[PDB]
Amino acid sequence: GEILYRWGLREKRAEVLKFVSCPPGVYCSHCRSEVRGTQCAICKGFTFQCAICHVAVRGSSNFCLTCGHGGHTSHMMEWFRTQEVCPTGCGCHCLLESTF
Amino acid sequence: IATKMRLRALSRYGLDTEQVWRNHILAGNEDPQLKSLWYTLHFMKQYTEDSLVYAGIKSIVKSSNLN
Amino acid sequence: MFVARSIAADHKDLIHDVSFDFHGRRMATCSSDQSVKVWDKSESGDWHCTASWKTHSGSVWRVTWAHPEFGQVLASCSFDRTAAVWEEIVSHWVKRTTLVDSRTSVTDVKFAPKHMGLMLATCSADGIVRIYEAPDVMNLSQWSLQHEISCKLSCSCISWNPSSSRAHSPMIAVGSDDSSPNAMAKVQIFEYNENTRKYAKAETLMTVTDPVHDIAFAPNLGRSFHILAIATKDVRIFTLKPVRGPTKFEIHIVAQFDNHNSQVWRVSWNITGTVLASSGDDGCVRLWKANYMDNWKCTGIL
Amino acid sequence: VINTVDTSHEDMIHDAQMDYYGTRLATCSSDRSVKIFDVRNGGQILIADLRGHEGPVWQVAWAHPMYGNILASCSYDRKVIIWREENGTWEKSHEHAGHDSSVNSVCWAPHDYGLILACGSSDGAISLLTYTGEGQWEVKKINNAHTIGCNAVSWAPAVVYIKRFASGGCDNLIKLWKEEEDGQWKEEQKLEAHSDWVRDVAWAPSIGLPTSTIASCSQDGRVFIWTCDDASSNTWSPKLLHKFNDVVWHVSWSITANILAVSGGDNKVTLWKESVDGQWVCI
Ligand SMILES: [Zn+2]
Ligand SMILES: [Zn+2]
Ligand SMILES: [Zn+2]
Ligand SMILES: [Zn+2]
Repeated sequence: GEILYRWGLREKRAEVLKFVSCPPGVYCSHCRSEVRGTQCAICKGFTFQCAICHVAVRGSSNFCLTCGHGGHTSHMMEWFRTQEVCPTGCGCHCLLESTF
Repeated sequence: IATKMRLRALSRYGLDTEQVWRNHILAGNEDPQLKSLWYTLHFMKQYTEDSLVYAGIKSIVKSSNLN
Repeated sequence: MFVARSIAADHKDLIHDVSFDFHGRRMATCSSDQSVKVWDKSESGDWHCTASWKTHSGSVWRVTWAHPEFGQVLASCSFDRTAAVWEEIVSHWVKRTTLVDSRTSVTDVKFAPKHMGLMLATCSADGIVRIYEAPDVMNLSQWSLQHEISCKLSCSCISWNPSSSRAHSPMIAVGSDDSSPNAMAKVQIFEYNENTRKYAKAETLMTVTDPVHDIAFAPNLGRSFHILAIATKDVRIFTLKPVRGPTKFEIHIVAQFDNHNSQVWRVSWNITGTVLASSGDDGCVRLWKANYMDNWKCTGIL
Repeated sequence: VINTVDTSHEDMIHDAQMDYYGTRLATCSSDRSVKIFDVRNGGQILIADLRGHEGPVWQVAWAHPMYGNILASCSYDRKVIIWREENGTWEKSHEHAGHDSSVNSVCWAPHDYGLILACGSSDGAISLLTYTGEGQWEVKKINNAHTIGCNAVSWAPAVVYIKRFASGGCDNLIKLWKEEEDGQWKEEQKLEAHSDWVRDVAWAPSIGLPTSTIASCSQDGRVFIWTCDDASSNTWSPKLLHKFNDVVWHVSWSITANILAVSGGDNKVTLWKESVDGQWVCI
């Protein structure tokens, strides 16, 4: 795996290392609490809600550090391909805040 | 009405803030009602740019070679 | 101005019920062979089934989906006194905690509007309407029992009020199926006072006596009144404007025609609350709409 | 192949080393400068002309790319100066001069441990710089290391931790070291089979074979291979490969530890390979 990393292939290093035997704060919309996960613990509900799509996000995502609005990854991929404003009308150019 | 609302949205209806009345040309074919609102809105808007205009003529001509 | 067409779905048994999700991209079909199927809609527009399993002992009358904001959940009702909640894991449709707590056969099963939780409204033939609640959205296996409703009649159809404003409490409409000569009522309307957590009686439509087979509320869309559909021998569209105990609705009657000459089985509205489709036992069905004079007229029977 | 590059320096060249990917090339020289090129597709381009370090530079050492773009550069001026690449520009980041005499050798530690740089100066001490975070460096010294002074250091591959390196100096004895549980860098062993002066030492990379191999180079000229495959007996058996006619300078291993390249005062570079019979032949 170290050799493959040196060569420059990062997918085939993960594929190889997959066989090794040994192992290696989103706000809720119902109670406004800091919940670590896809499901709340107080009201037992979905905490993350897609900012384009409004179907609850349980898998992969991305968001802006300051505005704190994001959703499904492909959704933002399409949205930010041609515009530069927060989709929920917040006013941040998240391309300048999310990407350092 | 639901079908009309679909074609209105596709043609960017209502978002032209440069000239207001041109909206009635985006609404579709012909509606005397909808070709009266935007003209009634355009004349109101180009008078605060040159606040009480929004009150309607009733409040204007109540508290009153012309005045 | 509706032009009919045909689809390319092939089945084996009869079809008893169909339903659409929220987006009109998936549907669930019943079949009197102890089987239900779901089909997706390919981008090109061709359909393809992707699920099939036996679910009960007998026949399944109804399947209704749920709001996607709680995932992908179904709700079936069968003849043999049962009412279950399906889920989906990805594929394989592993069934969650089926719950039957009635004595007779359950007549109908409809969900609740998404603005007040994940309630469910099973009703049985004996005249008992049951309310299920699940305050564990992260895991849909636990269901409680909120206020049940007793009317001491027969039950055929249930309907909610899709209104979402904070000026109208939830309302329940109930339909009978009896042919008894005791022609007193066929459709009652329930309400909800927030101060007692009970279910009182709002009004009663003492103007339909023949058996009712389906009741469908019209979507709100912001109007100042509500609309109901009653599927008797005559298709009827009522009107209630709340006046300013329960609230006093003042009923009316705005349409009553019989141009089907058969048993009008089911009625259901569209998304925008203008066109209403009506069915019957005369082969082909009709579409109703409202004209400039606000006098409802036929619109393209096909 | 070949990728000829013109240094455009004013004096001799003392060290040269490439990056971890095959894309950059750092050069020390005797003009108090360190020029970083960009050797891609034969290009002799320039990216930096870092200056300072009053004396003549002697060695360089790149860091693991997982920690960013860093570069250690020691010199005669008894100062180690460390570089970074912020916003596409190379700049001086930190200097340390806790050595009375010239610092001769620099060697980064294996990346599993972290970011540790071992520098052995000619005043008979080893200074270990640990990156403590938030732009802080912790320095732990080992006084009275060699009789005259250390010349070269090397780090052993990490196994399943026990940190361990190997230093050599002007006392003609190769020493081994180990970090205790508290943190004391206790000495473990010492090897003596050389005659004149050991200049460079190199420890072989591991690919899982239970065998540790260390090369060595002496001033008189002798490359001795110190095999040791006795697991936990901590016993080493010297061998020999040649006896040259000059001062052997540097020895370098391959990534799989099958070929050794030795360069000395003879102004030539030789390659070697172990045979089936156990003797080392040229190529
Ligand atoms: Zn919550
Ligand atoms: Zn989405
Ligand atoms: Zn925002
Ligand atoms: Zn932002």
